[PDB]
Parts: sequence; structure tokens; C-alpha cells
Amino acid sequence: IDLEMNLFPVKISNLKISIYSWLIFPKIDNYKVQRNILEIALSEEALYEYIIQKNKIYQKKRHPNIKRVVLFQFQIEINHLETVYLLDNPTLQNEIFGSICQTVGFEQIGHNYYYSAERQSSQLTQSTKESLKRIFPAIEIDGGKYYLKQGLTTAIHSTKKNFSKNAISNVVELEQTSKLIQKKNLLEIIMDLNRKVKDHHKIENLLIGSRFITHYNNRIYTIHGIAWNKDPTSTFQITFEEYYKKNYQLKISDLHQPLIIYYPILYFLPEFCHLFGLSNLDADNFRIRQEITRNTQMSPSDRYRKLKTFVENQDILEFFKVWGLDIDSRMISMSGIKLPSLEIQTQTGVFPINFEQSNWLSLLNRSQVIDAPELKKWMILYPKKSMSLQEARKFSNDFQKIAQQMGMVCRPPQLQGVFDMTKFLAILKKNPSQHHINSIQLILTITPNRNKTCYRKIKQLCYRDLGIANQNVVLKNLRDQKRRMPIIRNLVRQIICKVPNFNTKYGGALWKIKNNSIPDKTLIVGIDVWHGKSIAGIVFSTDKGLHYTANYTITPRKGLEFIHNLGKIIITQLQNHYNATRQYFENILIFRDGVGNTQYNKILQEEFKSIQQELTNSSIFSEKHPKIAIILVNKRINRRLFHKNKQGQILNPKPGTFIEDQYIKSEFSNYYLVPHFSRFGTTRPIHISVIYNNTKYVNFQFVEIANILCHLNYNWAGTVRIPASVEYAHKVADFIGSNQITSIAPELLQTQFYL
RNA sequence: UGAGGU
Ligand SMILES: [Mg+2]
Repeated sequence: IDLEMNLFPVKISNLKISIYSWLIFPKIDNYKVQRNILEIALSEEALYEYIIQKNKIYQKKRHPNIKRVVLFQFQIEINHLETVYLLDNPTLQNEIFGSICQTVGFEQIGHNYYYSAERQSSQLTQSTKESLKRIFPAIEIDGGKYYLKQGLTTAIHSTKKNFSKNAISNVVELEQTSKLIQKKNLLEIIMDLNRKVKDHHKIENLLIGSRFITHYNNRIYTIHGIAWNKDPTSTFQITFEEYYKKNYQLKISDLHQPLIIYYPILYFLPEFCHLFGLSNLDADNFRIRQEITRNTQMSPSDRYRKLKTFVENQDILEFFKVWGLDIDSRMISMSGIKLPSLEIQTQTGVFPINFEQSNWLSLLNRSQVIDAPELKKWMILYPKKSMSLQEARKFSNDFQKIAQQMGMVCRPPQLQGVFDMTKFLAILKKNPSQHHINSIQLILTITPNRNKTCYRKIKQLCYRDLGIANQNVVLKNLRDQKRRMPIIRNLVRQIICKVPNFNTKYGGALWKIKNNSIPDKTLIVGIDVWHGKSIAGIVFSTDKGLHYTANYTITPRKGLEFIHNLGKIIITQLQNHYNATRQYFENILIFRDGVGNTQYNKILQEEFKSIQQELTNSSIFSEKHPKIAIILVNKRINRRLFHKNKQGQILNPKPGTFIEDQYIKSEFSNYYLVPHFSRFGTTRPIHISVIYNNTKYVNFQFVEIANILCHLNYNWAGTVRIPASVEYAHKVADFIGSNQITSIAPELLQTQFYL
């Protein structure tokens, strides 16, 4: 099965690069006049071949330092600083690549590059310019409100003894990425909110956590606060108005505007910012989401053609070859391996997946469930202001009949309406005896407001004070009839997994696998971190990826990603399993989440040493050490795989296909897995990094296991991208962090409360 | 917050 790999083999010439430093006698840092005067000076000296990267200049040939006064509108310095070969340092190679991509027309936003119209270089011909405009058009969203800039994310990587026919020195990764910006500035948004909200604190709540790009400097930041008592007229030590006039030459319109705060404390003027991504007021708009998804999702044929016509452009290739990087227009020839077909089973029948058919909602709608606890004393909460009595009764009735159809035996609930929708549960917690808090197994909730404060309040209060699981639906999302029945069926699906069982205190199980490649006597561990007070979530599964007994901890330092006491909470669960079953786990697979960018490897080794110390210290488990496997799986990658049929047509790789990365120079064995299926567009794979292994089975079985976990995600009826043990950990972390839980009641920890 | 891929 032939495949193509979006890494172009780049032949890099050992060009001698000279680094020059420039200074300007006047105290001007306008980011545009400095470049202009530098260009004037370079033209005066007549060095056409040059590269400008902020404070340094790249040249192919070393020439002496020239300083001269430029008569404009004034001493321009040149200082030789560095000269090493290009081949040795990938950092340089990336810098020249980025500067060239900036020259050809792209703008460096964050770490990516995005096309534009004004910041362009004239040496490009009109045909090439039109082709680039077509390939990377600035799409308009919402009829003049949102820009959708389409550009490339790039990286230069060294090869690891590549077979081809000669070994290539380096490869280049190219990914087409679309980024959304909003036309309106921050000041307009805050004024609009103040018009209707009329509450500064509520405005801070709505605006906090959002990302914004400043255009005068074009850098991205996160909203950490807003000072309303602070005005541009006030002074700060190096007034903000004078600071912008001198440093950036931008006229200020609002002298009484508040200033947004982004501490490492820096203050930014909202009139010169723009929100990042979809607006919160339109976050879940169906038509808006459909339009953006249509405009950013490229069919595999479309994406492949776009990439091929971009790379095959002889003019851009000449531009890059000038600076020693000869990109090969062809693509890496490659042969992949398809994992064995997987068969899903339930309590009713056995139905293999075979080719495609990677969604099985029909199976769950026409069959029963595996594990489901009887619902006896469950509560139903509906708003009494938006009172629909007979509608509430019929909702209870159809919920009951669907639960009966799903194999989950259910009892009539206690339909109760509240004005407050929050204080009823407070009264419930105040009186255990009257309300029988321990008797309630589940409290279904209906809130019509969708506000993120009430929802967080109910999910935190039901889990920190009572320990009764709840399920939330927005009343508007329920009133319509087109997707009401699917929504209620998915409600049954989530409730099955979200209510504790009486026997083993476990959640429900929806499907299993007929033949799991997961070896017997194995504890699958999935760990993720949500960084905000940052929380690390962990999930252990003694069975072959069926039930997860989650746990959480506070990462010692905010922003840091390293668990201090991983070994303690792992040996605790091993001891619990030994006490329960008098059995010792033969294998322990750790599917930790992260990016192995030379820091996560050290962190993972530190965690491994910590767990080794704890487990050797453990008297019970010292003499028999369970085998350990530390495997990194990654979500945010810019890699893709393209598939070729006999007729030479682009197609998504068949789901479950995988490959071993023999090109990137990494110390550990990497694999690329496409687990899922998407109807439209190329599907982004996942990066299985096998950092540490002691277990007998080869890494191929590990990739197969990860694919199995992918084909076991209970939240989505069909296959998913990230293996369930990792997404579950991420969901644990997101739930604990977002809802500010002080401590989850231990009884619910074994339940799948994160779904 | 019906939910995953985008
Ligand atoms: Mg949910």
C-alpha cells in the first residue's frame, strides 16, 4: 500500500553565512523606519543579496563593516558578529527559511507564516503572485467581519541515516494552516459589552482567557486582566500614549480607554488589538461554524494539489536555492502497513468494522449495552420560570423508554422545577435526611441559559459536596425536534457511563472488543496535564481499556509540566489492585501526553526515575517489579499522510494504517498513526513515541494497542483520533481545572464523570 | 453544556 509523506527532501549547501549587527544613532525603534533606513543604506552600498532578521543581517559573502550617515526625513552601523557554516546549525537553516518565506510575501504571525497583499516583494512575477493568491487566499468570514489568513507552518528537520539513491541531508515539513482574525478592535468590543452588560466584573469574566493579536507589533497574547482605573495618560517606567507615538507612531483616539493586562506586568491598549478566533457570542453558531469549516477544510486532492503547485513553482524554488536550500518538488516514496481489522461487540450481537464503516451509532441505537446500573432514585431538575410541565413528563417518558431500549433498567424520576436552578441543590445539601442525598444516584439537570457560571456551579457542587453525578442539557438544545431523539439517546449513552455501579463502584461499559491486542494482566495508564493552578489528570485501566479509575493532582508549578509524586499515586493504585485481587500486574503501559521537544523527554525520564524509586521502595512490589512502558502520544503535529490508489488519485489513508518514521533524527522509535476516518479532507495523524520499553512485545504491538484504545472512546460512537486513555486524562484535567473542584468525592472517582 | 472528528 503506497503512501506519500509530506516531508520534502531538501538538499542543503554548506553556504558560509555572515551575521552583521546594525545600530541607528537616533533613538528610533519604530519597527518600520529602521527597516526602511537599513534598506536605503544597503541599496547605497549595493548589496542586493541580504537578509534582515530584526537586529541582525544575513549575507552570503563576508564583507567589512561599513558605517555611513543616511540623509533622510542618522548613523547606520554594521558589525560582523558571527560566521559559521549553514549545514551544522538547524536553527540558522530555520531562520533563513523563515526570512525567505517572509520575503516571498508571507507575514510571521506567532511561529507561522501567512499570506498577505501589501508586504510583498516585487521580484515575484505576476503569474506566481496570482498562483500564490489562489493557493492562499485571504478568505472573508461573516461578510466583512473576520479574516481567514491561509499560510504555511514550516520546520527543517535533520535526517537519520535515510536510505534515499543517496541519503538526504535534511527534510522540510510544510503544512497549510488557516488562522482567523477579527476586524473589530478590542475597544469596540469592550464598549459594546459595556453598553449591554453595564458591569465591569462581568465584562472581565467574558473577556478573560481570550487571545488577542497586536498588529502594530503583530504578537499574540492572552487576556489576563483589564484595568479600568488606568488610562493612557498615566505613566509607566520603561505615558503609554507617548510610548506608542514614539515607539510605534500610532495616533490614539480614546484617551480615557481602559488598558488590558498581560503579565509575564505589561499593559496593552485595546484600540490596537483584535480578538483571536470565533467570538464568544458566536462561539457555537451553526452557520458560522459550517462556513469556517467549509473554508478551512481542504479535500485531500485539493490539499495535495495545493502543496504540489506551491512546491513546483520554479520561482519560489529559485528563491530558496539562492540561499542554499534546494527543495525537491517530489515527495518521499513510502510504504505503510495497515493494522488488522477490528470487530466491535456488545451485549446483543457481534458486528465487524471491516472497510470504512467507522461510525456505529446505528449499532447502539438498535442494540443493548454491556454494563448498566439500575437507576432507582434519580432526580430531574427543570427551570420553573421556563416551565413546561407536560413537556417535562413526556421527556421523562421518552428518556425512560430509550433507556429501556438501551438495556439500562430505569425507574420514574422526581420531576422538580426550580426558579433558581442553583439554590435547590444548596437546600438539598443542607438537609441530607429529608432529601436522602446518599440515596440519589443521578441528578439530571436542564438549564435554559447556557451560562458558564451556573453550569460550573452545579457540576462543582454536585461533585464536591454531595457526590451525586449530574448530566446537563440546554433547554434550547432540547426544544427543537430535528435532533431531539439523537440528543436523548446520547444522553442515555453518557448516563450509562456516568452513574456508579452498586457492585464494583464502576461506570457503565458501552462496547468491548472481540479480540483486544492488549495483553492480559496489563495496567493501561493515560496521563495528561491541563495548565491554566495547573492540574494533571491520570486514568488507570486494569481491564483492556473498558473502565477507567481516574485521579488528579496539582502540578507543583504553574506552566511547568512535571508530576512530582507520580510514583506515589501509581504504587497506591497497584497496592489497591493487589489488595482487591491478590494479583500483580505484569505490564504497566504509560501513554503520557506531550511533545518530545527535548524537554518532555527529560521530564519523562525524571518521572520514570521517580516511579522506579517509589516501586523499589515499595516492600510488597520490590521483589517483583512490574514491567514498564513509557510511550508518548502527540496531538498537535503539522504532519500529514497522503494515499495513492491504483489510478493515482489522492485519498485519506485507510483508518488504522500506521508507519514507522525512519527519517526524523530522534533517539526513540516514532510511529505515525491514522486511526480515524473523516468524510471530507485529510485527517491529521497522531505521533506515537516509544521513549522507554522493558516489556517483551515490540513497538508494533504498542501501536496496535494505541489504535485499539482509539477504537474504544466511549464519548464518540465511532473511532476517534486520540486514544481513549489520553483523551480521558485530558478530560479529567479540563474538568478539574475549568470547574475549580476542590476535591472530588472518592466514590465517583471510578466513574467516567468526564464524559 | 448531546458529542467526536474539523
Ligand atoms: Mg458531557
